[PDB]
Amino acid sequence: AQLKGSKTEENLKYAFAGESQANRRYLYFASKADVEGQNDIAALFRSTAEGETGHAHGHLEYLEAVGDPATGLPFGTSRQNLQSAIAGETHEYTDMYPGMAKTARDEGFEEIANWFETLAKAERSHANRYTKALDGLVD
Amino acid sequence: QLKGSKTEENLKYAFAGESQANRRYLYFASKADVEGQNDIAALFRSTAEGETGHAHGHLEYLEAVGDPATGLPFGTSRQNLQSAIAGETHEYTDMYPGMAKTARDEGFEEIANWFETLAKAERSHANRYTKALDGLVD
Ligand SMILES: [Mn+2]
Ligand SMILES: [Mn+2]
Ligand SMILES: [Mn+2]
Ligand SMILES: [Mn+2]
Repeated sequence: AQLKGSKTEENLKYAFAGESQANRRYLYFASKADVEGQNDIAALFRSTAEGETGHAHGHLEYLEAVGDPATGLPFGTSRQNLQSAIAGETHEYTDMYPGMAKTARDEGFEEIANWFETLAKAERSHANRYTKALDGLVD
Repeated sequence: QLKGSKTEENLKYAFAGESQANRRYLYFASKADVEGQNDIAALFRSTAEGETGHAHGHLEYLEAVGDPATGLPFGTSRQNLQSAIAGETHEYTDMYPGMAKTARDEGFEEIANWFETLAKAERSHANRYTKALDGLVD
């Protein structure tokens, strides 16, 4: 009866990840079609992407029962949502992207290493800006 | 070279995380919207545009090794439609039906019906992309 700990919980998280990536992929594909002059194709990728947004947000709604897939924290309210966003961003900029940059440099992918470092700096900016917003929140 | 490297796996993982971050932030924006937290909502939306740029940059690197969802070549509209159809096909023949069955076996009847609704949607998407590919003049 409890979603927490079930296979269904893991399935919702996986499906949420897949839906999220589908929207991003289809918008990338729309941009390619845009440049090529395939305007009907581009419009279809965009329309389909809107479906994937609906699917992802439906998955997230069920996952309110168990926590944010990125952090395990409760979500729903702006206060909660900001806290979760800050935790997630903090992980990305302190641990994830610097680690990925190091691995890339070690493997000989200097440009991709620099890309990962650019992104570490960007997530730090996002984390700081969300923390400012959380301090300014009136609820 | 990127294929088989740790860096390939990291780009895939980071692409998945950026994708989710955008979806989560827009979900959070809609919550803020209803609460009247309009400045908050705007910030979630602006941040979400950042995460689009991040994800799309990851994908550009992955053009060298294949679509993270399917393993297939992507780039041209023809390739992109082919990869989309393959992914959608996986979703409606395997992924969502399998998830529905598990949900039903665990007693989550509403979540099972949600997964079935989605299987049906992804089948519709597949069929519509196939129709577009049949019409593609390139
Ligand atoms: Mn979908
Ligand atoms: Mn960010
Ligand atoms: Mn990002
Ligand atoms: Mn679909």
